[PDB]
Amino acid sequence: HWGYGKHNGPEHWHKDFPIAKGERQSPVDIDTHTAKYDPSLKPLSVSYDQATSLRILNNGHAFNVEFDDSQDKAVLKGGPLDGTYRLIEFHFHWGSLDGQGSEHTVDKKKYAAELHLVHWNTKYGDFGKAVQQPDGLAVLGIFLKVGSAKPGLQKVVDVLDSIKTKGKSADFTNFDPRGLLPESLDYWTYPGSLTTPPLLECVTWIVLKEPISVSSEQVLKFRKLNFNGEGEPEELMVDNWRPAQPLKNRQIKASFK
Ligand SMILES: [Zn+2]
Repeated sequence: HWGYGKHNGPEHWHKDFPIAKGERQSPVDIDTHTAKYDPSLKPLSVSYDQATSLRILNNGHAFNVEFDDSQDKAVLKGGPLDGTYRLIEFHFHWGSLDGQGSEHTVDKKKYAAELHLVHWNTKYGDFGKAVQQPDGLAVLGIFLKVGSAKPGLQKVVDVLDSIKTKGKSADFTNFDPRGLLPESLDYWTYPGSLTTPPLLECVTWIVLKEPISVSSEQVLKFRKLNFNGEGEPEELMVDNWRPAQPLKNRQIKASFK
């Protein structure tokens, strides 16, 4: 199976997933000086007012907080998007040290972690159909730097003990994702892919310029999770991020100058 180790890490994925060498792969390095300001880009519209979280799960690669996507409760619209995209889950990628962890980089700068809020285009009916379309998913990427604690993240940090190993899940209701958003919604956008297998090129990436800060104690907790399942040798879940891929024939656009 794929993973982030020396023998099953990112450099080996292409063997089982040839598209890993595709023309629209993520993540990428965002060069702030060659990104183009596009004044035709509308402001992002995030409506997480009626969001319904359901469960938190350790999937052996990261931990996901899942949401009820049976209706338009938590949606993303505007920006470079067409149509309504429903939030289905969010997860993180982090490092073993504070100087690495994000997947995207800005001018080669790596952050301590990166949060992905995954949404699917409602015109496709369900998530499974949406991942097969070029405009099927919209992922909001938010960088995390170490500094002051993020109040809204604590609820997530406290439940991690309960889902230490692969396959464990816990009830996680009434969690409000608005507490994880930075103050500004300025962003960069480019067409890309999922960053984990199957690595489908079905994503419109919306990466926020402004990072949120979390404390070292909060990030420390992430590093205590396990890739392994209960009863197997312990492998700490750290460095679950894919390196930047070549931009190729793509232009990164900015919603700000
Ligand atoms: Zn991700």
